[PDB]
Amino acid sequence: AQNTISGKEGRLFLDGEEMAHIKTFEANVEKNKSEVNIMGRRMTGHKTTGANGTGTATFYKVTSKFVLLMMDYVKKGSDPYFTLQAVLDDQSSGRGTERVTLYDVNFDSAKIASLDEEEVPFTFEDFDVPEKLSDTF
Amino acid sequence: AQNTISGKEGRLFLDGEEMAHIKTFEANVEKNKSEVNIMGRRMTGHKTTGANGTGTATFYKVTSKFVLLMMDYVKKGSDPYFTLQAVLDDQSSGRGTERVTLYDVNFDSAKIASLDEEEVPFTFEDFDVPEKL
Repeated sequence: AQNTISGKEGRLFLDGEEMAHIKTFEANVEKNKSEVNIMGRRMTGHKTTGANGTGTATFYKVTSKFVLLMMDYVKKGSDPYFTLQAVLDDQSSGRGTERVTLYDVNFDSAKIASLDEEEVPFTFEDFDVPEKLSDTF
Repeated sequence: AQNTISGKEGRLFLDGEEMAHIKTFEANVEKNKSEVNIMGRRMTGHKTTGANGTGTATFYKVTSKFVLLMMDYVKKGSDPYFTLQAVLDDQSSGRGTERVTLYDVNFDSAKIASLDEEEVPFTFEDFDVPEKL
C-alpha cells in the first residue's frame, strides 16, 4: 500500500557496466510474516539483509549493445542481477535527498530484449539509501 | 507481458448489489505451468475454469455505504468476492466490443476503506467475454 518506495532518474549497473539510464521507477518492500516494520528500519537502521521485494520501472533510453547483451543472456536462458542506483523521490523530505540502490533488481531478459509496454516488472532482493546528495547544493 | 486484458468503464456487483462504478481496470491472465494458451481459448472457446489471475484497477466514485460496508468486512477480517463486469477495450477490434466479467475479483478490504493511491490491486479467479454489445 503506502509501504512503497520510488525514485527519479537512475542507472543500473551490471557488475560495473552502466546499461540503461532508467527513469521513473517504483518498488515495494514486501511486508511478510514475522517482521514488524521492515522498511522503516533499513532507511534508518541496521536490519536483516531482507528488504526483498517487487516493483516496476520504466527505461529512458536503450543501448543496442544492452539489448543484444540481454539476448545473449536469454539465450543461455538466465536472468542476470543488475544493481539499480537512482535518486530518491520522497516528497515528504523527512531529511532531504539521498541515493537509493536496489540490490539484485532482476527483470526477465526477453522482456528487455523486447524494448526495441515500457513499465517493466522486476524484483530486487534488497534496497538501500546509503548517501545523501550534492552536499551543500 | 502482452498476455494482458483491460476494459473501460465497469461495475462490480457483490452478490447482486452494484457497489462501485469502477473506471479503467487492467488484468493479467496468469500463464502458469502445463497450459499452452490459457487466454486465447477462453475468449473464444471452452476451457478449464482457470483464467485465474492478478490485476489492477482504479475506482471512479465511492459510495459511503460501500466504504462502511467494506469496513464491516475487514472487521470480521475477511475479503469478499465481487464480480467485476465491464466493457472490453481491445483496440485491435478482432470483432467489435463485448462485455468482460471477472469472476471472483477480490481486493483487500482495508485497502478499499482507505479510499476516503487509486490503483487498487485485486485477484480475480476467472475472466470471461460472454456477450457483444
